[PDB]
Amino acid sequence: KMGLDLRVIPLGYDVTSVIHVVTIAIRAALIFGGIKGGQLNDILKYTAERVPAFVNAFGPLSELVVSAGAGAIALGFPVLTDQVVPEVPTLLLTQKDYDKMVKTSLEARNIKIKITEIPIPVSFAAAFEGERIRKNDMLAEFGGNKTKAWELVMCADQGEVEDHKIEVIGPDIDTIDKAPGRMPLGMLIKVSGTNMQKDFEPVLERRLHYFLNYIEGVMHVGQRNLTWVRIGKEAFEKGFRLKHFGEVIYAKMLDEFGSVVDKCEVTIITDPGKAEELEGKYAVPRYKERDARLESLVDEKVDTFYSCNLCQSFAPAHVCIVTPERLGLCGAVSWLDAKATLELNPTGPCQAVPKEGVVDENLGIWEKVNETVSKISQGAVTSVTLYSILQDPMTSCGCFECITGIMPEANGVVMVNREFGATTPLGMTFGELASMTGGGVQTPGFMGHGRQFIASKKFMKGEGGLGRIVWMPKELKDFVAEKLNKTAKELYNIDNFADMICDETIATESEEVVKFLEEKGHPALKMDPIM
Amino acid sequence: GLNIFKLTPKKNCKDCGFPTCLAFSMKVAAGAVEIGKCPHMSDEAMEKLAEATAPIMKTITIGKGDNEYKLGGETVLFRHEKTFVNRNRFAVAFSDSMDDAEVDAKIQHIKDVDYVRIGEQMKTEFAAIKYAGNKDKYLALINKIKASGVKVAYALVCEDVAVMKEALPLVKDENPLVYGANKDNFKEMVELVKGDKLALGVKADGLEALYGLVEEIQKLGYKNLVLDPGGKSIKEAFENTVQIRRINIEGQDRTFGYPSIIFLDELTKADKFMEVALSTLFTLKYGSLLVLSDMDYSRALPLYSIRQNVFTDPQKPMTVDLGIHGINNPDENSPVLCTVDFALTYFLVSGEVERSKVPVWMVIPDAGGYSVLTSWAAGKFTGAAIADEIKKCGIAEKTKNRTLLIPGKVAVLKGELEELLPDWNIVISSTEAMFIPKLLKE
Amino acid sequence: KEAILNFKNRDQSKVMIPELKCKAILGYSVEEIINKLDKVVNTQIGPMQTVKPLADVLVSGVLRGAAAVVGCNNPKVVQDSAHIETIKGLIKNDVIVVVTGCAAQAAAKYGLLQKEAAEKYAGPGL
Amino acid sequence: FKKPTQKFSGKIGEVEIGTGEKALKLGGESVLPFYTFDGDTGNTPKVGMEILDVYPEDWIDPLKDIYKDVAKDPVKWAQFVEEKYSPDFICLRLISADPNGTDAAPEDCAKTAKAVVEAIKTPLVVAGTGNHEKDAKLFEKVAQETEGHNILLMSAVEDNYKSVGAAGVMAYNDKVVAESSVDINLAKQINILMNQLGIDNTKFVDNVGCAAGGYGYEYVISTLDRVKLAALGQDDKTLQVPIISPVSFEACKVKEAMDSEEDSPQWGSQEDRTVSMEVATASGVLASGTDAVILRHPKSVEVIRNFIKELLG
Ligand code: B12
Ligand code: SF4
Ligand code: SF4
Ligand code: NI
Ligand code: NI
Repeated sequence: KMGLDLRVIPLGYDVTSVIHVVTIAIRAALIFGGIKGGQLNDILKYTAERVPAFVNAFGPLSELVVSAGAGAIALGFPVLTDQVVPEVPTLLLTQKDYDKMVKTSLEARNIKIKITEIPIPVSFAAAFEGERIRKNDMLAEFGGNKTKAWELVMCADQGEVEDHKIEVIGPDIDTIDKAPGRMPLGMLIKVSGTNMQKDFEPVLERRLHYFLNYIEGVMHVGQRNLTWVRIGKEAFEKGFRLKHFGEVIYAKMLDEFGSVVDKCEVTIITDPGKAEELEGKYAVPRYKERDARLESLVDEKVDTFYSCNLCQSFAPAHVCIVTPERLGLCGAVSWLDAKATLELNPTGPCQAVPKEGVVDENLGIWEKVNETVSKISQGAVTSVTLYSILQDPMTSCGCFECITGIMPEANGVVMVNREFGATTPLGMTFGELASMTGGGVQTPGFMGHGRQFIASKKFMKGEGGLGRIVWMPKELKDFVAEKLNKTAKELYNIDNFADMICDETIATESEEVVKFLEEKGHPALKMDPIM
Repeated sequence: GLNIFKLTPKKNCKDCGFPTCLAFSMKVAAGAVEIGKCPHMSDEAMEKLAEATAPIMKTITIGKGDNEYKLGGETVLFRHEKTFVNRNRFAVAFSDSMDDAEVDAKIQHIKDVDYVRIGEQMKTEFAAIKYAGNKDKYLALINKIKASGVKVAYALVCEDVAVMKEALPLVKDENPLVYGANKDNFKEMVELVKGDKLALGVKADGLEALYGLVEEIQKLGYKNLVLDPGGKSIKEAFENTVQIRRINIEGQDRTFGYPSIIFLDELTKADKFMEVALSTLFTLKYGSLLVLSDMDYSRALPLYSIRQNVFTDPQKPMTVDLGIHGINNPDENSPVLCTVDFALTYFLVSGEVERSKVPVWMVIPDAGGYSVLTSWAAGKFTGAAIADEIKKCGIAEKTKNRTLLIPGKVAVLKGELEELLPDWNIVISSTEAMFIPKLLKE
Repeated sequence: KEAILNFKNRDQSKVMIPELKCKAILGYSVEEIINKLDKVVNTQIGPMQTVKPLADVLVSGVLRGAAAVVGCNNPKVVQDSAHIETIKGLIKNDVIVVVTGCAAQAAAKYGLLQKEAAEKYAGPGL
Repeated sequence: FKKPTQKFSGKIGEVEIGTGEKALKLGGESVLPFYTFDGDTGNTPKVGMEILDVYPEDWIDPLKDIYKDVAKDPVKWAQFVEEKYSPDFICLRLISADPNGTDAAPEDCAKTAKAVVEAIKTPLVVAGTGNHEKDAKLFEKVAQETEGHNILLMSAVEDNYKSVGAAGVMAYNDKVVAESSVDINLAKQINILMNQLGIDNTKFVDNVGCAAGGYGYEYVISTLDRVKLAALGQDDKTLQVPIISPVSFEACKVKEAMDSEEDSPQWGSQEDRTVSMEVATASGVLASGTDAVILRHPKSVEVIRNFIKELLG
């Protein structure tokens, strides 16, 4: 059925009639691109980037047809044919298989078709998130203490993934005795793309938690091999099977992550043997390598930090600089998270900050960092220091959980947490410290940060290191003690550095804390004066 | 504020009342407390920090206990930069060349236009009594206003020193504003206001003449000043006000570091809507004390609403108290309505509920001081928070009613709540707040 | 360890290191070249992991040919002059150049072993 | 004293709306609003009046008395408003296309917009509903039908920013409003998205949000201050487009404005409260850096025009 509304337009029986669609691309540059006539290079650049046209030349090709195809190539339109031709990669391609010509052309022109609906019987929507189904409603249960279940998103070469390939290994939920039963669940999502890299694998994986939760009748909580999934009996009635897991995952992966994901393959494994074999072969090595990469990343290896300005809605001058060792002070934005956000969401909160114009690497001063901070904060903050608390410190917004303040009598710094409602050696409570520190104002001697920055190598590197930590609430100390002791052992100190740090149980007062520190041989009493 | 800590004796004797010397350093750095509260301060550093802590703009206090208002004390030209400290005040203008009917009408308007909006009492703050030529009528008007019973501060506008000497003792004990200093009578005005530390109003033609007059007054030793930016037209008055504020703030000049008084009734020729427009303008543009011809609800509602909005602290917005709010004297059996900590949200919701006259208990969780969806999209408003607050608040005081209404604009929160509150009947009510009174009625 | 211990005998007054260094990209084994060529292979056509894209560009005439530049320096020739001139001429004529040895190092010093060099020296097809 | 003479490196761009001698220009200022002492304000702020396609049942009784004989017909309503009050522009709000209320096909609203635009000489602003999905199709149809008059399309939010951008600026040579919600960074994002699409700063204006006085007004004020300071002080090229604020959309629906005198006897005249709310909101946003305002009551239009004339001249 041919028509303009049917999007099937016959131009003419002569080869020269192909110019009538060429002028469509040409006038698209003239009308929508706003390019004046005579700017041929700009028009050719426009049609190559903006007009997703391609040529399918069928049947024997005369010299005139080939020369007209060279015109299509001149406009950036790849030419596909079923004839033997002198192929040019990405420009002139031979595809004899008529069953694959459409798919070949879409790949050659980088055309993606949006799957409007997910082919599932059960309703899919965001409003169905958090609707817990009880034991009475439940049919199937995966993971937890009942059995072993795992999920993994891995990047693979395009050859190893097949587009829209949803397969199930082992029995389905239809073989269940109709009683609530236990069976292992292995979810394996292979994703391939030109812009996809390994550092983006965790991010997509997190979205899996939401993608399964938007289906009514199924709930997913947990991560990696701690997968914990429940499927209700009503899903069993409506016609929900394990293949719809793959259908939903594929649809949402191609929708949300179309920028970096070109091909997606979802595999559901139910066999006791195959699930464990694939978890051992694929899941655990990638979990270990992700943990190792998170552990081993330092500011020296990278050459690009990331600026985040998400919290400028309530702290107009606040700019967060995220390094491998300095997390976003909200505690939820990391260096890898910022890189993934910049790749997936350009013109978003996270932007690249090149490491150029190094001024003081001990203190953490770069000319490019100062330039970016001045630009993003709209000139409110001009010069910043990444690793020092007293000299041109970073600002704080108000999402932070921990506040580090300076205690000069102890020649160190105390730390307060949001959940700690009592007083500190410093006097101010967390609320007064929060009012003094947050809001995007550079306040020397005070800073806001998360729990992970405490055990960092760059924590107060400009003032000596984390040896300045002289007071900390007992819960915070118990949470951080392992990594704090590791970093202090690397610094210059016996491993049990947590015990020398005072807490609210021992003493919350100036002279008492000072006496405990000096009787305990705290390193902060043997350093240079902090101010 | 860590710089002043070095000048401090660094001996946490807690004589100042602040827990540590660093606590005192940070308290006086914010400008909340002056530097003189340290008894052990070294004299040289004491003077140094008396000069250093000196605010760029002086704060003038006018009135007694129930009519005490603070003017000035600002630090930035835009509220998003740091904040706006002291809200502007409104005066109603009376003149001795007025009929007794008009004076009585204005007094009745001052008494009638008085309400409470989000915990702040909106009412006329000042009576600006102007001298129009007759001493006896001026004194009679002052006595009539005093005896009428209006709870307002007093601003006596009289450039005649002879009249002012007799008029001042009528309202001297109430800490008034004495406006009328000129280039020739400022000596006598300073002598009049110097004994009781009364605020003195300074006026001159042009900004340069005003600057010279303020310098002449300051050389006499008086600093309790309220400036009149002047201007024969609206454009010139706006220019003078903006220039005074920017000279004080951007130029770091203490000569113009004083609140301004703007007579909008004279600029607008008693035009009500032009008064509203200029009052909003000078609320946003450095007008400390705005004088208006009259006061009614058409003036009061938008002006007071906007003034309440503008002078909120950007870092700490208005938040209602956590707990269980009783509306329409709820008994044991009364429906329970849950809503966020945001003051505007609670204001609207409780206005709808109180108008419904149905006894409805109200529960406020800790949503971070954000609207329902702003907090929800930020994730601070979930079903877990509602369950936690319902369990802890103490709803057990009143029982036999399990229908709980939840903000309708967030409906995705439903599924969790029924699991977290099995006995409670969780209802996701209508989105719009105008549906609330009918739903409570039915 | 012998080399490291000799650092104590350094005479820093006799040291002069010219501030002239150049970024280079290398590592193009046949396997690496095939991996790079896999990008311009249409997945629906293939095959993968062959030299077929290179053969295609050579046969179509987009690339006129491939030339290997190898060899040493020689005091008889202005050092690195012939290497650089030959390489620039070849790539300007849409001849892709593979380099080894001291010629490759002359190209590295000059700055030809850079992606940017493609738009600075190469002809249209290359 | 030294006169404060801080200079700005930025300048707000100018956008032209309408055709003929009634066409209005927005932007061009190099200083803060009404700061004629600091420098030059490129164009005077413009005041527009709001009309609907359907009869305004929810409006206050005095407004229905003002338009008792013309409110039935949008064409007659627009001609009456132009002949009686002569605003800088007319905002035709297509509320009959709102999916939550009465729902209409985009063809009917486009026909109404064409009928209105071919009967008036003043610039026309066509505003849709709050639904993005409906807005995309509605604005495509409206821009196709009302071609050749350089109308302004409101609420080109991010979700449909392409569609309203393509059917508007690109195809039929109209202007558009990039709409964000009380955020300077979201305004920057929508401006950058419009620029990357192929739409210049001379082809759209910004709506950084609008609210009535007392209901989140400080957020609008702070957003206006921040965008103005960034555009002028920082020479931020992505924020140098003029700003339009629809005041009557929010200021006229609040309890203070819409309560009748019988509903609140102590408050007084309903018309006076409506005009006062409109005037206060418009005055505040004009002082904070808006370039055009949409007002409903003609008395508010007159008061705001006199306010602008007094401040600028
Ligand atoms: C002002 C504003 C801000 C300000 C102030 C927020 C505040 N503290 O109130 C700030 C900058 C903080 C802000 C931030 C964000 N905002 Co905001 N915000 C707004 C805005 C403009 C108005 C909100 C408001 O003032 N509401 C007033 C109160 C009274 O409304 P309310 O609480 O919803 O109450 C209504 C109903 O809920 C009902 N009601 C209330 N309680 C109850 C209870 C019951 C039982 C019932 C039946 C009814 C009911 O009564 C009221 C009706 O009159 C809206 C746009 C809009 N026009 O709605 C965007 C908006 C809500 N923001 C939004 C978002 C997403 C955000 C952010 C999360 C991200 C961003 N920048 O957009 C951030 C979060 C910051 C943070 N850390 O929390 C979105 C929400 C979208 C969504 N569906 O998730 C909007 C719609 C903007 C948009 N881009 O479209 N925001
Ligand atoms: S605290 Fe976190 S969310 Fe806020 S700006 Fe920094 S990285 Fe972004
Ligand atoms: S009174 Fe002075 S010396 Fe004593 S604790 Fe307070 S600030 Fe320190
Ligand atoms: Ni933050
Ligand atoms: Ni924060």
